Amino acid sequence: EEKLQEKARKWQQLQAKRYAEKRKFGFVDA
Amino acid sequence: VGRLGYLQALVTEFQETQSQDAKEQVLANLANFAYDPSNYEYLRQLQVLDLFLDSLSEENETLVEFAIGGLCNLCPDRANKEHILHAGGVPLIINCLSSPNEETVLSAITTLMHLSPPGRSFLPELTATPVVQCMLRFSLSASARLRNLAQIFLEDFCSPRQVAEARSRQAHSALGIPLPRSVAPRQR
Amino acid sequence: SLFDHHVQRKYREGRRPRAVKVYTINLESQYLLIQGVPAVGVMKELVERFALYGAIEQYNALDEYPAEDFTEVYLIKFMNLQSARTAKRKMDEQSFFGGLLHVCYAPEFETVEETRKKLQMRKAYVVK
Amino acid sequence: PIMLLSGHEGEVYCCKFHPNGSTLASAGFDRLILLWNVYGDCDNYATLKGHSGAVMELHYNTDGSMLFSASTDKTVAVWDSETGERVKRLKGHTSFVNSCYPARRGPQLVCTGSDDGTVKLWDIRKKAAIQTFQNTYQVLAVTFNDTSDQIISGGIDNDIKVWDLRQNKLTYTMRGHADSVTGLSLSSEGSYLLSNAMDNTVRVWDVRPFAPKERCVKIFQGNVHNFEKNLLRCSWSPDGSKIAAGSADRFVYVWDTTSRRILYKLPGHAGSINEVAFHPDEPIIISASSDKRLYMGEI
Ligand SMILES: *O[C@H]1[C@@H](O)[C@H](n2cnc3c(=O)nc(N)[nH]c32)O[C@@H]1COP(=O)(O)OP(=O)(O)OP(=O)(O)OC
Repeated sequence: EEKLQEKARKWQQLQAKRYAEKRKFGFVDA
Repeated sequence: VGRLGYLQALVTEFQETQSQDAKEQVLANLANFAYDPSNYEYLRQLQVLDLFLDSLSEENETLVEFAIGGLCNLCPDRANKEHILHAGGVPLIINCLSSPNEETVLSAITTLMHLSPPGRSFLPELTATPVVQCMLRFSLSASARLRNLAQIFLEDFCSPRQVAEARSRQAHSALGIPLPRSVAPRQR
Repeated sequence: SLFDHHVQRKYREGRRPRAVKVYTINLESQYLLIQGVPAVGVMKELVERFALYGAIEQYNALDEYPAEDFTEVYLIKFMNLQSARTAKRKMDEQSFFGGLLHVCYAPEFETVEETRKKLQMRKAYVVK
Repeated sequence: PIMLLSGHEGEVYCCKFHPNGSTLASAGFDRLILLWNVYGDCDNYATLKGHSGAVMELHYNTDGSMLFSASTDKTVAVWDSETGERVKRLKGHTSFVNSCYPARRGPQLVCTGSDDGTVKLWDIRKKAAIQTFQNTYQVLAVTFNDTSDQIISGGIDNDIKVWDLRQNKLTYTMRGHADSVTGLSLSSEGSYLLSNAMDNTVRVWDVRPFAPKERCVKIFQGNVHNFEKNLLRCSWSPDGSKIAAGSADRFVYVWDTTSRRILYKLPGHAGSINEVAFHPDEPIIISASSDKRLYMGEI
């Protein structure tokens, strides 16, 4: 239960990090 | 100033002081010079191997951990390896599998692995010792590094026939049923 | 666990201060863990900079790792452990894109055979 | 045999085979969807442009005219396989979307799951969500039964859930994963549903009107997950005789759906493998991985 919530939060953090817009392919600097 | 003179200065600094932290710094510097190949001899000429061996006997855990770390990189050379063995420091290393810290245990395992000699010169000693029983618990521990070390240690210091006997002894302890000392494994 | 960033301190004090920490052969790894990279999308420039030293088998960014805000943590696999040592030796505490850069060895990640070769090569070098 | 695939700039996450076995579709982190000729010289036909996030999952409809694409930009696009023109993108979802499955042999339906914990049923003709199943735990993989009555969802709760379209209730729970489920897929018969999970277990579950109430029909092993925490997807062979699932250890694993023996372990992937697909007519495997290359293995 509680570890399920902590795992869900950690997964959400991981997804919000790895697929951030700043890492998107073809990132123009300007 | 001079390398060997500098190491001798560290030896003096260690011996005269009593503040445990100013000894922490000395054992750090000595253990990290022990990583050097060329500084081995310089250490060999100054009885600092026995300095380390005495330092494990001290009860400051950090100091003992540092001493074990110094040993680990130091033992593998053939000259130094023989000196340490002759001292009789092996039970001092054996005492360290019950040491609380992870690092110290790892260092002890590495030193034991290093002391391994070809031609079955020292393997016989390990089978007699209860260290193997302790190793089984360690191998299946949560620490990935510890697990890797335990498994590696088994190949280096154990034998398949020996391992089976060791497993049975460990199993017997769990079982609670006594095994006769006289009985021994038979070659096939 | 072992990734904590220890702090510095006569003993014939050198130019740069060192924290009290002895390196054993087991401690050292060929997995190098980098923490403190600014979160500005420099994934590839950092990896190129490190590949200057040796050859990088594998690099990935591990996002599960607890990090501070707007900061990243990375893994680098080298090919030869001496290359990893020189990479630590020079890259550690180098200002990188506006951030302090902290490299530590990552022995947890390496597998049993990797430890076998590490230890064996340590024995090879020490004997000669 | 063996044909290598080159062209992708970033990780490939998914690949499919056109229902008629004439072409392949592939996409990943580089946001482009590439079409390939299965035969000839394995040429690249076109590039679908318009996804701003990464493509997490492709599917073809049963006719092979429509290609569905779940992206991390919260939009699910519907693509024309013939021209490469975009048709419509699903709207409503919150945060990253993990997967989307299109119902077959029924009026057009689409199901999605995302990091907002919800599962949504889409009618491509409405431009609005039809039903919503709010789940606290982020949802990773979702598929319809052949009757288009039930929705099967795999999340991070280690529990595959089955939803009834008419009752709108949690009909079924499946226990038997010890960790997050990353990929689901129905047998061509409707009979069995295939699952991958972070517990390194591949498990087949049987869904039937009359069931045993402990549908852990079979378990397979070999398939490893690691620090990369990539979503892992598995596929059924066209005839339901073979099971393929990708892994993070560079090997494509193919098992015998009955005896459970490993038929193939295929080295040739420098990095982690994200999806394995079977050609609909002939024993050909397309393996897609994070090393940006595809292989066309023939068995
Ligand atoms: O003796 C010093 C230093 O010489 C030694 N050390 C640094 N780097 C090393 C390496 O790659 N291999 C070995 N065997 N020893 C190495 O460690 C002590 C102190 O190290 P520091 O110069 O303080 O660096 P660092 O250990 O990284 O400091 P820390 O707080 O841990 O992290 C920045």
